Amino acid sequence: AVPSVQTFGKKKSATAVAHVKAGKGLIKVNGSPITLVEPEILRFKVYEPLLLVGLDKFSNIDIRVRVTGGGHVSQVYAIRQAIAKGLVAYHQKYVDEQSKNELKKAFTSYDRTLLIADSRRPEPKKFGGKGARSRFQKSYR
Amino acid sequence: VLTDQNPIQVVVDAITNTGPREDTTRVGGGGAARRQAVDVSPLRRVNQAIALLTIGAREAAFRNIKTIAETLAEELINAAKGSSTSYAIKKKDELERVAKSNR
Amino acid sequence: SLVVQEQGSFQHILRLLNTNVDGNIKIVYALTTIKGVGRRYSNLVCKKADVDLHKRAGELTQEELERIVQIMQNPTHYKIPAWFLNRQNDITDGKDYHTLANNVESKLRDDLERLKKIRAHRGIRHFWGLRVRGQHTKTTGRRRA
Amino acid sequence: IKIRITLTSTKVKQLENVSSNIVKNAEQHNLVKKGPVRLPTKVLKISTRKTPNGEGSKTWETYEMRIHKRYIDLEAPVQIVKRITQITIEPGVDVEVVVA
Amino acid sequence: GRVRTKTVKRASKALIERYYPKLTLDFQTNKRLCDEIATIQSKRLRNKIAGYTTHLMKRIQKG
Amino acid sequence: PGVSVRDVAAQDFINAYASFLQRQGKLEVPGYVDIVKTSSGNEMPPQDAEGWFYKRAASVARHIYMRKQVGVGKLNKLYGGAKSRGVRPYKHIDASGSINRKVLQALEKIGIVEISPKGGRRISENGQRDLDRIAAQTLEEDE
Amino acid sequence: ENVWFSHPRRYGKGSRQCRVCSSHTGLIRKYGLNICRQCFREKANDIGFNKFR
Amino acid sequence: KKKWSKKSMKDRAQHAVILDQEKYDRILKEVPTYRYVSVSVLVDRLKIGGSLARIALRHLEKEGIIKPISKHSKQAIYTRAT
RNA sequence: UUAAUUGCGAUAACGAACGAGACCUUAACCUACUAAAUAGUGGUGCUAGCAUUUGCUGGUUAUCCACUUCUUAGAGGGACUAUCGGUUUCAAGCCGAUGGAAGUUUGAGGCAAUAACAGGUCUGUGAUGCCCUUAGACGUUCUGGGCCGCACGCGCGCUACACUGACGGAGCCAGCGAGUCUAACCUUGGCCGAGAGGUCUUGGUAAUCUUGUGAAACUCCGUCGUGCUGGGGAUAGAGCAUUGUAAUUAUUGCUCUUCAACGAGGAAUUCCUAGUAAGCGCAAGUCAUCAGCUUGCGUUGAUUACGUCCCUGCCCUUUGUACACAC
Repeated sequence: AVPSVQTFGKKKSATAVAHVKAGKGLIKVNGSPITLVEPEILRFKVYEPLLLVGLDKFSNIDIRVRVTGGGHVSQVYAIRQAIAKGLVAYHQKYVDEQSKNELKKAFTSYDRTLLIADSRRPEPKKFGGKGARSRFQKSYR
Repeated sequence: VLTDQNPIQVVVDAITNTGPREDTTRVGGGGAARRQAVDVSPLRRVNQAIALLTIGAREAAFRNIKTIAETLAEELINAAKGSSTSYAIKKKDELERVAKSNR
Repeated sequence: SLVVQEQGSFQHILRLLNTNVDGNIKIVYALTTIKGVGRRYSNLVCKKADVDLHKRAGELTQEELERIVQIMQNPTHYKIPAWFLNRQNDITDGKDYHTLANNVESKLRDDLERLKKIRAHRGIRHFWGLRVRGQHTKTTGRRRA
Repeated sequence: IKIRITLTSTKVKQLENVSSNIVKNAEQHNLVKKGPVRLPTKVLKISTRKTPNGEGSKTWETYEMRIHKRYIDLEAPVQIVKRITQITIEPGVDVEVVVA
Repeated sequence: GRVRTKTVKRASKALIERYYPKLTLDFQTNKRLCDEIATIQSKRLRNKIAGYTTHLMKRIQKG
Repeated sequence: PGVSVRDVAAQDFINAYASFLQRQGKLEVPGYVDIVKTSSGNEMPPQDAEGWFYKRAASVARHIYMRKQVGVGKLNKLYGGAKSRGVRPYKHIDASGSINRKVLQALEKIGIVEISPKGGRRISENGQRDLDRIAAQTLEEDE
Repeated sequence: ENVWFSHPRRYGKGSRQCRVCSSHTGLIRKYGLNICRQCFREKANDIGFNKFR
Repeated sequence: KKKWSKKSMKDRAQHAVILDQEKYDRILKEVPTYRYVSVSVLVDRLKIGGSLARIALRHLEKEGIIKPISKHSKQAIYTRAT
């Protein structure tokens, strides 16, 4: 039994399922490496956890991220939250719970939102206006 | 690539130099509303500095061949070093002058 | 850079196909300056003439000018699919004719006077100077003077 | 044989008690069965102006009708298949029989 | 928006007057006993009742 | 260890495939290229005359390799874009069905891509081999 | 009179009509109930549509 | 209606699309000591056409004195490598 | 004191009723009670690229094992300001920090006070009352014209003053939404075109079919490049067509052109507290045929808001009134 943990990162509609297991030490999204999606900005954004924690924690760990939903920023945010939670689950289930705790402490110290999923769910739109709170126009004569 | 010193340092120096420290508020006065010279706001100082740099950069970058990147960079360096020529700093000092005049 | 003699070949305003053209722009867009033919036809003609587009409008050969002349004279003789043209199945004969800067205005005036003479609703509207394509004229088309 | 009972009702309480009694009688009869597959609830919306004429503020209302569809796939002898289909019949819930 | 409605306040007071020893200062046990010690038509209403009940126990515990 | 178009960048690999197909020149081009605008929403035709058809073919073939079964309507919807409809607001408009169908036919003729059951078209064995060979040429040239 | 109804009314407002009051204006084709909006407002509660938001 | 203007002459730039030796040597002796170089830099500090500035940038970079920091479209940055 | 006649409280009031709350949906955190060839993993029924190194990408049911910890479900769990400080006739409350979903009733809606408009609706009725017509009638056979004539003024809006842009090429992301039975709905094609259309049904009585609705400013290489330009199809003339027994006074779509406004847009005037403003796009409504509209959803996202009545309005109390169809 190859030990795999299933986590998922969420956004407005972007769902990213992360499968983290014992392998050769790789990261792949949709079967393509996380390092070679070439956005030149979101590449560094998804590098953020890996850069901050180093390659010591991905010696023989394969993490596969399947994404669906949301725009590009929502997808990369779901990717980063899913991979963070997957590494946390790996370091809790198999590696030391102390290692998981210290990893989460480092993640929080860099940014508190790394651990917590965003929950600013879209506000429904009401009649008499183009948006959720905006009204149309008040012309008197 | 220019001004080989610390880029965030020149950025913050420009922010502080363009941040207005005396402003004017609408005082009712009675019939003829006047201006009142009010000191004191650090958050508004940095807020107005950011707003001033942004709108000066976009005013420079409107209807011309130079791109917003180099317009903004020139405005930041000019405001940081001090030249009395950048649009943000001129507006800030003119607002300062009217505030002191009606002080 | 490439050195061309400072002869009369460089003029501030020049003549081309009975119009006036200023250089310093692309050859294709100089053709677009011609009345009746625009960017689509200009780029089609240049591409089918196989003259490089990244090249400038400074040097142009006499054989190339005659090539463009012959293309505009007989576009169908140059295997053009005949739906790029601006006059399909004309009323005079039914062939395909490509207008010149003067020909397009003369043709437009001819069909305008034809509608007026035939006294259609379209002709009456064109006479009165109103909108004929069924637009809403209750709040639009005021400054018609 | 692979018979199938599918029910496409609107009242959730009657829907749920139909499903519950079906699965409980099947379990007490000790057969082989598949769990009740529960399709997404389909909500029919109608958005209309409150006013009959055109006067007033432009206010709207949405009438929603919720439809719940579930189904179960079974394999059994014909007699007990008909027995299970015809017992526990309730008004308001519509059920039908399909194959495969 | 933290002010309790008269129904919540009076229900908490009634619970305290006749079951002071039966319930303690912990919200979780307070609710897990309140659900069976009083009949309420809402889980959120039970939560509000038990929270105010805990607040009054904290009030009595000092004065 | 492991070369795949997913593992390679898209733009450089497709440019390499275009250059390779341009060098070979055995795709049996339809012949009315250089007159079409690749779609129906574009206001200006493409720039290179003898080009861009290698690019379109590479793009469609690679898209088929990513996907499983895809028809001409899917190609047109995929390549469509927002059209400047004058004063009326921009709306999505599909690509050119004729050009998508003809590039599918050209891929069929060259054997890069073949018909599939249940309706649709699938990247062929030799087409996949050539695609991965071009990608591997890219990994050998850049690294 | 063979010409009394010679002209067809297969479409438009001649075809669609209210099934309770013969009103041609305000019909709700959606879900094939064919009731004008003003009458649907009245009958929705028993028809099945219920108001939640 | 009203023209909302005075109908006076504008800047009327003479952006050079063709040049000579007298300007080629000037730009060649001027491209050094330029800390930041781009299309805007070339146009504003040289009074030359945009196309000529782009061609000169490409040629100078193909030879190689300045190196790029960003290849992003609409903004190219080149700094001379000492 | 926040939104509250919300409460704590003093008290000729006590006890109540209705409104507010309470309530019912909506989106959020569930590694549970129970899940299907519709979202997958390893051997396999068949096969390829990096090779005989342990994997990915592919492509399929009955040949099976472990799960809905991502779509959706039904007795259902938590969140109540939990805890720790500061402040008070040492009473309700306010202001700051933790796994966790946020500590402005979590955000948003639905019906909503014995009071009244002489507000709209007798053009939604086989709902009439009072009058109109009572066998050339307003009931009705067919042809047409018309919110498409304007001299003109006023409003929700859409496209724009462009180099943060227009275009050309490579990526290319949501579901609540819709769908032929007495004769067609949205579309999966062997053939042709940037266009509509034919031969059979893969779609049906529908989470499996259209549809991952592969739908847009979003990521890269260039052209236009400040000169009224490539932003205008305003406007007008040439050809193909789904619909209609008639699209002619472009219904609508696609090939071609002129250049008339546009240098922070005057008096004035409208919306915006967390994913709302705004930008861009998608579905239903009306439909024999086309959205620039409305109702819902999706992508990026907001400095000055925990403040004040200065303007426009309110609520309570006190007060003055020659007002009471009530300034």
